[PDB]
Amino acid sequence: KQLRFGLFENAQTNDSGTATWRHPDNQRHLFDTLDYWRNIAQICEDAGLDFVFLADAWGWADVNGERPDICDVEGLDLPRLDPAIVAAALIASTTKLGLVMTGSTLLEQPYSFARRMASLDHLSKGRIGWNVVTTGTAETASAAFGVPMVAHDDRYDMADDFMELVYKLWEGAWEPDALERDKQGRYADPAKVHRIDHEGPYFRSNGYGNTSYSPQGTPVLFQAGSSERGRQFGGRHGECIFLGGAPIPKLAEQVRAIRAEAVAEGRAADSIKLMAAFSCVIAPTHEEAVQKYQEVLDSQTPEVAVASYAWFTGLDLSSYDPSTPMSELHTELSQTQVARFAGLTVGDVLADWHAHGVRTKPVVGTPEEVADAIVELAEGADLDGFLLTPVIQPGSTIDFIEHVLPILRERGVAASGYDAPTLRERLLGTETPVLREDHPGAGYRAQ
Amino acid sequence: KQLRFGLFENAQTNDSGTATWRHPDNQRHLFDTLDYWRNIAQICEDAGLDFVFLADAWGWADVNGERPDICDVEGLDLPRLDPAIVAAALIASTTKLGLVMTGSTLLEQPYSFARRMASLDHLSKGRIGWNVVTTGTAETASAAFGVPMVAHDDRYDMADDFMELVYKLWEGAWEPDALERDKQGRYADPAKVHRIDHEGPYFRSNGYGNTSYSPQGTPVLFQAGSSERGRQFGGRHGECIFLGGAPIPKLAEQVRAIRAEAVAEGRAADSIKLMAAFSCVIAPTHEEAVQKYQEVLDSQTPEVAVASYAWFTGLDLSSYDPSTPMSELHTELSQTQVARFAGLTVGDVLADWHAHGVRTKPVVGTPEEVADAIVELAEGADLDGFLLTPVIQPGSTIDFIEHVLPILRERGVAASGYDAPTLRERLLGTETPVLREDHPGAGYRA
Ligand SMILES: Cc1cc2nc3c(=O)[nH]c(=O)nc-3n(C[C@H](O)[C@H](OP(=O)(O)O)[C@H](O)CO)c2cc1C
Ligand SMILES: Cc1cc2nc3c(=O)[nH]c(=O)nc-3n(C[C@H](O)[C@H](OP(=O)(O)O)[C@H](O)CO)c2cc1C
Ligand SMILES: Cc1cc2nc3c(=O)[nH]c(=O)nc-3n(C[C@H](O)[C@H](O)[C@H](O)CO)c2cc1C
Ligand SMILES: Cc1cc2nc3c(=O)[nH]c(=O)nc-3n(C[C@H](O)[C@H](O)[C@H](O)CO)c2cc1C
Repeated sequence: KQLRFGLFENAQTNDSGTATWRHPDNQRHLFDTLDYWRNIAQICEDAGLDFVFLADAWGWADVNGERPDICDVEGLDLPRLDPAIVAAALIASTTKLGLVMTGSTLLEQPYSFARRMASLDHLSKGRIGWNVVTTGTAETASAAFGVPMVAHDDRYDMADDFMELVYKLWEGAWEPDALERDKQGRYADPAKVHRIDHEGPYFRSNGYGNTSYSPQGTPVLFQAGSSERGRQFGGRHGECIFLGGAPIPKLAEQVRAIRAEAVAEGRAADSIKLMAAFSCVIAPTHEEAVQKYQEVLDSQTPEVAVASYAWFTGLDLSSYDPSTPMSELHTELSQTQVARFAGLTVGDVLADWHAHGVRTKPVVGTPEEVADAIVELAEGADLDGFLLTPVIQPGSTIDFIEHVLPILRERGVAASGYDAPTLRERLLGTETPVLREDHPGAGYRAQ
Repeated sequence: KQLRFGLFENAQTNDSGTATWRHPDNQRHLFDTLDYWRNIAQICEDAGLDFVFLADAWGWADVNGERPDICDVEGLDLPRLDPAIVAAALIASTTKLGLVMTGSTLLEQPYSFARRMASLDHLSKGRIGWNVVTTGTAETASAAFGVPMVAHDDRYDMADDFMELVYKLWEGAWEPDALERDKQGRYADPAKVHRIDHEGPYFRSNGYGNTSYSPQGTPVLFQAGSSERGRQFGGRHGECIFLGGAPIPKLAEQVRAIRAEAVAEGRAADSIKLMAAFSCVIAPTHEEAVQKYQEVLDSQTPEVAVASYAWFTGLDLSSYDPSTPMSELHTELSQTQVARFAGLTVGDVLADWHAHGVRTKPVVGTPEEVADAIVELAEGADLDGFLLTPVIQPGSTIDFIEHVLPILRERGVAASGYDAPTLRERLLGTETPVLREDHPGAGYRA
C-alpha cells in the first residue's frame, strides 16, 4: 500500500493555536511575501509531495468579548492572507504539485465560489483541491460579515445545501465536451450548456454557470471536521478526510467509523481516503531530537493558552474552577476541541494547551524511528496518507523530505515521483480525473 | 504631460458584446489557459505598459427568458474565469506590471473582498488595482446569486456603503506600522490593531480585519460607469476613471463634469485621472489598414446583435419596430448603452451594434495617423491616459507596442519605462504608495 503525503500550511505566521514564531529558524513571519510560498512549493514539488494544503480561518481570538493584547504580541491569530490568492499565485510557480485550499460553506457565496474554484482548476490543469469546512471561528466571523450566527449542526445542513448547488454548477451546468472552439464551425454546442435551478433551505440559484467544465469537474474534496455531524458530512461528500492525530487504537476506530459511514452512504469503503495529521522532530540521535523539541517548546509562551482556546471554542477556560469537567461544556464552534478532552478537567486542558493547540503531539526521534512510526500508524489505523504538520518552517518540512521520506520510499510505502497529472488521479487512484459514479456530485451530471 | 497606458482585457473569448474569435490570428479562445495570460503579461511588461486591466461580468445574454443558441455558437458571453484568480497567477509571472481587476459592489461581500484584495496587494508588493463596478448584467447575475434585483441608482448607493466598509478594513483596522516581527520583542503592537465598527444601509461589520496594512493600503481605485449617478460616484471614490470613446467635445464635457465632482468632494482637480478607451488597427499604409480592419469585420456575424444588446440592457431590439426612437427605451442595467443612442432609433443601432458593441469604432490608419489621434484626443479632452481595447489578441496589442508606442515616446508624450515600483505611484504620482490625503479613503485611517 502506497501512502500519500501532503504538507499542512496556512497563510499566517503561526498555526493551530500555537505560537512558535520566535524560534530562531522559523521563517513563517514572512508568510505575507510571495518568496516564502515559492520556496515552500519548490521544496515540496522537488520532493514529489502530492500537495500543499492551506488551512483557513475567518474569525479571531475573542475572549469574553475582547481580543487580549497577547494575541498581537505573539501574532497568535492574525493577520492572515486569503488561501485562494496564495493558491493561484502558486499555480504559476509549479507544474505538478497539488494545491488544496480551505474554503468555508458558512461564509462563501456558492455561485462566486464555484467560479473561483473552477478558475483555479482550469488554470492549474486539474491540480486543485478544496478542504470543505463549516468554519471553527464562526461567532466572530459572523460578526465580521454582519450576518446572524448559525449553530454547529445547522452549518453542516447548510453545507449539504452548499454542496448540492456547487455540484450543479460544476457537473450539471456545462457538459465535459461542450466547448468545441472550431473557428470553421461552433465555439460551443448549445445542447450541452444548461440552465440550472436550485431552491434549497439556504441557497437559491437560477441560470447558467460562469465556468465551463474544468479538468477535474469538481476539485478534490477534502473534508476536515471530525465531530459526529462532521463525520456524517465527510462520509457523504469527502474524498480525502483529514484527521487529527490520536493513539493508534483511537485512530483505528475513527477510520473504521468513517469508512462505515461511507458504506452507509452507498460508497465503496476504500473509495474514501483517510489522512492523518503528523508532526515530527527529527535529529541524528534520539537524544538530539528530544533536545530539539525542547528548544521548540522553549520558544512558546504559555500565556497564549486562554485566547488560543477561546479562538476555536468561544470558551474562556480562565473563568471556571479548574476541576470543572469538559464533559459539562458545549460549543457551537469547533466541537472536536471540546469532545477530545472528555474525562479531563478545565485545569487539565489549560495545563499544556499552549504546547500543541488543536494539533497533535509530535513523533520525536531519529529518521529511522520516525519512518517506523509512520508505517506503524498507517498499518495500525488503516490510513491512506499523512499531512505533515510542521512545528517550524521551512525546517520541519525540509527535515522530513531529506531524512524520513527516503526511508519510506525505500520501503515502498511512498511513491518516488509524480505519476498522474491531476490531483484526483493521484490521490484516489482513478484513471479518470473526475468524481466516481458513487459520489453524490456525479448524480448532477447531464444524462 | 506624460500619458499613461494600460491594456483592456477580459477572461473570456470575446469582449464587449462583439465576437471576433473566428479571425485566424485571434488567440483569446485560449483564455482558460495560463499560457495565454503569461504571454499577454510578458508582452505588456516588456513594453513598459503601466498595467493590464481585466473587465468582469457575472450575468449572461438573456433574451426574453433564455439564452439564444447563437451565444454558445459564437462564445459571445460565456464561459469566463474569475479575474482575481487570473490576476494572482500573473502576480507570480511579473515584477513591475500593474494588475487591475474589476470587482462588483453588488455581489461581493466587502469583508471577504477586502481580505482578497489586500492579499493580492501584499503578494504583488503594491501592483494591484480594483475597478469598481455596480454590474451591468445585474438582472441575470442577481438570479444566479439568488438575491433580489437592485435598481440602477440604488446600486451606486450600495457602492457608497461598500466603499466606506472596505476603507475601514484597509485603512483603519491595522495601522501601517503595526507589524514589528521582532523575535526578541513583539510580533505586532496591540495599540495599532483596531476593532472596526460599521452599520450602513446595506452592509454591517463589527470586529477585527483579517489582513494587515498592505503596501498600497487600498488598491488603486479604478471606476467605470459614466451615467450621471456613476460620475458622482467616481468623482468621490475613483482615482482613475475609465471612460468610453466619444467625439472630443463630448469626451471633454465628461472629463470636465467628473473633475468638478472631485473638487466638490474636497479633492484637487488634477488628482483624479481620466483614461479613455482607445482601439486602433495599424498598418504601414492607410489602405492596408482599411483592409486589415475589414478582415476583422468579416469574421463578425450580425446574428449576435439582439442577444449582445440584451446582455447589457435587458432590451430586445428585434421586438420593436425600427421607427421606435431609442429615447423611449429605459433600463435599470447598463444605462449608458441606452443613453449613448438618444436621437437614433432601434433599427439604426440594431444594424451596427454587432460591429463594436459597448465600444466605439477603432482609429484605422498608419502608425503616424494613430499617434496623431492619440495626441489630439488627450489634448482636446484633458485626458490623463488610455486603455488600449484590442480588436484581436495578441495582435492588436503587439501592433500598438511595436509601431505606435515608439512614436509616442519619441514625441515625449509617453514615459520610456517603469518609473515607480507601485501602481499608485506610477498612475497618481504620489510620493508613497498610499492614497492621497484628500481621498475619502484616507479619512478612515487611525
Ligand atoms: C485536521 C483538521 C483540520 C481542520 N482545519 C480547519 C480549518 O482550517 N478551518 C476551519 O474552519 N475548520 C477546520 N477544521 C474543522 C473544525 O474542527 C470544526 O469541525 P467539527 O469538529 O466541529 O466537526 C469546524 O470548523 C466546525 O465548524 C479542521 C478539522 C480537522 C480535523
Ligand atoms: C469603459 C467602461 C467599462 C466598464 N466595464 C464594466 C465591467 O467590466 N463590468 C461592469 O459590470 N460594468 C462596467 N461598466 C459599467 C456599466 O457601464 C454600468 O455603468 P453605468 O453606465 O450605468 O453608469 C454599470 O455596470 C451599471 O451597473 C463599464 C463602464 C465603462 C464606461
Ligand atoms: C490537527 C489539526 C486540527 C485542527 N483543528 C481545527 C479546529 O478544530 N478548528 C479550527 O477552526 N481549525 C482547526 N485546524 C486548523 C488550524 O487551526 C489552522 O491553523 C487555522 O484554521 C488557521 O488557518 C486544525 C489543524 C490541524 C493541523
Ligand atoms: C469602452 C467600454 C465600455 C464598456 N461598457 C460596459 C457596459 O456598459 N456595461 C457592462 O456591463 N460592461 C461594459 N464594458 C465591459 C465589457 O462588456 C466586458 O467585455 C464584459 O463586461 C465582459 O468582461 C465596457 C468595456 C469597454 C472597453
